[PDB]
Amino acid sequence: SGRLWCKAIFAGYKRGLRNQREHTALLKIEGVYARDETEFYLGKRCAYVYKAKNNTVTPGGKPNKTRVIWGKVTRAHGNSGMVRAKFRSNLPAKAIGHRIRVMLYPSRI
Amino acid sequence: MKASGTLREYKVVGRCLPTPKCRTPPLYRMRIFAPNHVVAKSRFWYFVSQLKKMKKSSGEIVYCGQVFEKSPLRVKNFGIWLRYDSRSGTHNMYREYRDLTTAGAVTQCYRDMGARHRARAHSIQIMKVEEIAASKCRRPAVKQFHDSKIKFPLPHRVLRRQHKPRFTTKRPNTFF
Amino acid sequence: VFRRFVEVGRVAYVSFGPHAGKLVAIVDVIDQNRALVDGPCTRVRRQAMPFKCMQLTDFILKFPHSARQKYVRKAWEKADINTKWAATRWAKKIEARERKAKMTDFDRYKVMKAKKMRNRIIKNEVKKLQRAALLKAS
Amino acid sequence: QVLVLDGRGHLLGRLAAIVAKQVLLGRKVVVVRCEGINISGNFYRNKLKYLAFLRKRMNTNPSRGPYHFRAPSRIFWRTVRGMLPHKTKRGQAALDRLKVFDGIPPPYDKKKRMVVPAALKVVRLKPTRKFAYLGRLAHEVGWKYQAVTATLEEKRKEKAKIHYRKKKQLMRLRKQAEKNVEKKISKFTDVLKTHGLLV
Amino acid sequence: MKTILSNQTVDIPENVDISLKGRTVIVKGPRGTLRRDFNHINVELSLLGKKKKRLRVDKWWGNRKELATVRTICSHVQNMIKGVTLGFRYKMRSVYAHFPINVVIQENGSLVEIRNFLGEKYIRRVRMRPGVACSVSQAQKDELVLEGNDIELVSNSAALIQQATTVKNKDIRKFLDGIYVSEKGTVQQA
RNA sequence: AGGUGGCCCGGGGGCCCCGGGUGUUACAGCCCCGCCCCGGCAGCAGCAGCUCGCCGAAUCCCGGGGCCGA
RNA sequence: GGGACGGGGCCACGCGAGCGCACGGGGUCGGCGGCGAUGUCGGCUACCCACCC
RNA sequence: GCGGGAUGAACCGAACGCCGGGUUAAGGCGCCCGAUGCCGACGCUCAUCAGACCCCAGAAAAGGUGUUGGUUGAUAUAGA
RNA sequence: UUUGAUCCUUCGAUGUCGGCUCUUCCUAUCAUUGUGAAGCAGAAUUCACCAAGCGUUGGAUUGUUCACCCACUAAUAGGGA
RNA sequence: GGAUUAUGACUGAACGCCUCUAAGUCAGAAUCCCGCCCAGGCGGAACGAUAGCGCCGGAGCCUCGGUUGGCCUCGGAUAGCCGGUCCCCCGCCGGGGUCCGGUGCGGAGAGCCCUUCGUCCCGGGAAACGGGGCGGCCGG
Ligand SMILES: [Mg+2]
Ligand SMILES: [Mg+2]
Ligand SMILES: [Mg+2]
Ligand SMILES: [Mg+2]
Ligand SMILES: [Mg+2]
Ligand SMILES: [Mg+2]
Ligand SMILES: [Mg+2]
Ligand SMILES: [Mg+2]
Ligand SMILES: [Mg+2]
Ligand SMILES: [Mg+2]
Repeated sequence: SGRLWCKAIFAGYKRGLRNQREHTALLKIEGVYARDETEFYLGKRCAYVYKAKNNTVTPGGKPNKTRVIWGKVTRAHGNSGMVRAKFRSNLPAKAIGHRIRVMLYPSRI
Repeated sequence: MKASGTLREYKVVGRCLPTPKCRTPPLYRMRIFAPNHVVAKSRFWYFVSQLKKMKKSSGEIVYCGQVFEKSPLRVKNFGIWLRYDSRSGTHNMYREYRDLTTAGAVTQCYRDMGARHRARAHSIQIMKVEEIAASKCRRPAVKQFHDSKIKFPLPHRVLRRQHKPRFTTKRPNTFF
Repeated sequence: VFRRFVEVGRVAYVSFGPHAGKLVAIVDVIDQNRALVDGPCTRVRRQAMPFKCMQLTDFILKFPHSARQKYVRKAWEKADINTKWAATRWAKKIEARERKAKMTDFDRYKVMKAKKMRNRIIKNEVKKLQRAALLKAS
Repeated sequence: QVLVLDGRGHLLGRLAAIVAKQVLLGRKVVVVRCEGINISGNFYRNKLKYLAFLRKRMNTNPSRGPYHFRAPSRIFWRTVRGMLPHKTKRGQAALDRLKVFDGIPPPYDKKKRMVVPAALKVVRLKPTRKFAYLGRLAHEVGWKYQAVTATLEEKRKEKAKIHYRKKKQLMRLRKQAEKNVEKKISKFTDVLKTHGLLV
Repeated sequence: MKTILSNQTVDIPENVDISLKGRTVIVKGPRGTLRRDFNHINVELSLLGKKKKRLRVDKWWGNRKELATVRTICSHVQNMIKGVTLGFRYKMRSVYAHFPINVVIQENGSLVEIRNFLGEKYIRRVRMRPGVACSVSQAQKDELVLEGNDIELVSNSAALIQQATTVKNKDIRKFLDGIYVSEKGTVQQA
């Protein structure tokens, strides 16, 4: 009856300086501040939840108005705690700064 | 030379090769400071090809080996005779330090000549490094650590880990 | 003002680095910012260690400024530092952050189940010691 | 969910280097009392560094010229606008999260304010150097409102001395009922010490 | 280089009891109290001894730019003790060749009008610093005596009536006028 | 002698330190040399998880993350 | 020659017959679960609009 | 043509079928702007015009008791 | 702000000397403001520093920019776009 | 009117003497900056008058989206601070001194308060001045 996910703020695609590759999107995780901690968050199923106008189906429920885009966490990035993520379909530019979820459940403990 | 890392300490003995002219040649030897066992060789043919008519194509490095320190647990007062060129005219110097090993008192010598003279790594000829008892030191940055009852506090401890508590609430303390 | 001094024969406490949280002494001062440091009982080898990774307490022990490894062990286990360090009010709140980091989730549940009744009692005493100072005042 | 910040003792570039990242990462920040900020270097050099910016007006119609703001708020907002892409809709939709005040308004006085340690003069400056205030600077360069700010920053210090006295007055009562009771909470502490809470 | 230690001490005579709270000193005695705060200099003031019979000041780990601050506080303290026990008296003459210099004190020692200087009708409404009590001398033709305790309030106000009266547009090898300073002294004598 | 048992001259406290001088292990200690099987023992580029290196026919085993199956 | 009870390693010691595991000449399941008729499941492309570069 | 030098026909890296994964070069890592949110290491330097990276967008002879090192002889318990 | 040297851009056209009128700008300052040195006694005059806010004229002859001369004045300083 | 340049001075070391300077302090101008003076921003405020219209608690319908526990407060020093005693001098309880405890901050934001599976029986503890719903005032 509480939150069973962890907060994660989307930050930017994997870009150079005068290109960009949108198939690998960065994340920051509140609580982790080094590359030595981020060995807990490898292979964890991350997600993204938005909402729209029309009504869509929902597995185990009446058709709501909300939608999702699932994904996966592949590898680390930087020496600070940033981490990459590979979504199935590439993300919009509307969400720079908004909230995505990461789960925990493909655990390794 | 690229004074990278800490300077290890090699001892090199070398010679020219035998001819029908002379039966056996005499053998020479120096003391070369180098990061590895290759640029000690390329430094050896410069300090030999600056004193005697011997080139690399007419010699062989007989032995090039590391020399450990006889006592790396004592504290020693070194003294170095330098010879460095400059933007206009070369000079000699004599400068002392205070360290354990000659390897660290020359890592220190190259780093202080970089700081105070902008003498580059390819302009420095180390001719002589001798440790000294405490009486014949002349410079005041060593003779001041000559006291049995030395005593000083640590006055102003500036803190680190500036960004782990990055958004705290309380002001720090720098008195300890 | 100053009270804690760097002096030949003072026990410091290495804060960070490879040797995390060990008492160690000071044998000698090389330069402005470097020394010669040894602790034989807390599993340390005689080496060279800077001053930016040690915070220092009010224990001294008397020995010469280049003394070898025995006279320290005599002055150390003479004054018995390995009990007075553990008897200070300074290294009990280290193992307190260790017990706090090593807390099982059941042993977190027995704290949520111990504060919640514990501070509804203090609040039911402060409610009577506000107006145990208000019956006299009014 | 909303940050607050003080402005005493913090630098100008170091604070705006934390804040222009934390805004773009979705976090509403309010920085209050931006006249206690101090600047590196001595005074008269930062005043000639600023009057050489006040001399730069667009020549043919200065009303289109560089709008020289004079308050210490719209100076701190100036030197954040430089650290942001203020031509695009991810800059203009970030500056409406930041909110800067001169002095300290009543909506943000009865709240605990956070203090950045990485941008303080006593940390990031050698103590044998010179620093210069910003308030006395703006007064020297055309700000008319120190005779109001100094007394409205006097009436709240007088209100918070009172709030600290009644904070001490409830704390002593707490440590005396915590001295009377502990006969009957003797068992709810031998379970806390072995988990590390009262050492 | 970095010198590790430098100190200096001051003996205090027993008509004066001194203390310090933090870094600002206070010295009281026969003529009043004086306080001077040294909060910009960053040294260590220690006061050794029962009965407080002398003072000592240190500075650890300082270069040439701040070994200067060992003695120039001992001087502003010996001056702090002198300005409480003895007290200062600056005597200053009044040179004139042809016109009469008129000197008149307003406000019971706290203001000086000056008339008839080089024939200028322009009176000079010179104000002192709070702390200094001027006077016309006695047993001398033309002389002022300024009295007080703090030397910083004495000497600047003394130099004010030395710079108030200058010479415009002419020689100062020939036109030698003004109220010049003769002797620096104390009120009473040991 | 990077000046300690003592000894001896000087100023502070309710014997102790901090002061300057004298001289050989002093009621502290270091260093250099001879001999006692390169004196004896553990151990060994050290699990006192960092005093200083180069290596693998003189080197092999487990476990974790990602992408792809034509 | 043993030294008068000695432990580990040697691809030494012109039709043999049947069975099985396999780090073996480029992936298979001889494994599963919830959603579906007037409100919902699919359609990259082609139409309008927003955003990152 | 491409990544870097803010920008640029020639400089420095490198030479191209359409695409997934990894690693690097010249370069770079307070923010714009991907990367040090290292307990980085040793020192010099305060400017009322500091200063900051090949080709490159500017500057000198001479001066200074401003400072940090150095060099040669002549006064040191020879009270200098 | 002079003249030279070169020839990169425009010859399917950038309207080419002087003056009248009209805003702004620089300082290498003629005068005025505040201050130093003189072989500066006063009066006059020469020398330098911070400094460009404010001023720097009326007329005869020449197509003139340039020159030359008569008066007044605090001063009749020099130039770019 | 304020802050100051140029330059002129004070105390005072480095260099046991000196010295306007290195730390600190004073006077100072046709310049700079503000007022007086002219316009009043995709900037606000107070007060009025309010035509089938507003002040006040029901099932329903279209659209616009981001959120998934809160922290209800001293000021300041950094070669120094925090708390009890205000035993005692002073201000209408406040600060000042003496003294007692902490001081890599435990009266710690490395932190503290709230904690959500539901209900029915039976007891042990802790509440009893308790829990919840309405008439008397201010903080401003
Ligand atoms: Mg005259
Ligand atoms: Mg460029
Ligand atoms: Mg090349
Ligand atoms: Mg860049
Ligand atoms: Mg054309
Ligand atoms: Mg045309
Ligand atoms: Mg000029
Ligand atoms: Mg004024
Ligand atoms: Mg003034
Ligand atoms: Mg939701």
